[PDB]
Amino acid sequence: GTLRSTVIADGVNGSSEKEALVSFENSKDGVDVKDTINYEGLVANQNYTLTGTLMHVKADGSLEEIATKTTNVTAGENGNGTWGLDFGNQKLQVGEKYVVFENAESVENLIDTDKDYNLDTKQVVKHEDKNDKAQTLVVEKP
Ligand SMILES: [Ca+2]
Ligand SMILES: [Ca+2]
Repeated sequence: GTLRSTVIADGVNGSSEKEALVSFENSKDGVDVKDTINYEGLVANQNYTLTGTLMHVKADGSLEEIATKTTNVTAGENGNGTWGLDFGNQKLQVGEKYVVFENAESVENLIDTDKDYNLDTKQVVKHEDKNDKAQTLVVEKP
């Protein structure tokens, strides 16, 4: 299973090649932060707990949690599709970089890990890549 993500910051999307650039003007009333999560290789019609974390990237490369959103979601027809997380309006600061991390954990056991054809382990998929520009926003200087 995989998760991929796109941050949408004041209506500006991240991409693999370019962080979402949020103008200082846009940031003055806070930054509306949403995230769309493309999942593949999950189990069709099964419930997952989806956790998104908006991380502030500090000068030393360490991360601190700004916002967290947890939803209860269901995998599609064929175990693939898109979920969303709306973090709402966030008070993000000029010159700073923020990145969205995502985790999905099946509510039930979905994996047999000991060849007895009984399910014993949850499926866990994560995307925790602070270098993924598609998940990254930067607040620009005035
Ligand atoms: Ca704004
Ligand atoms: Ca088993």
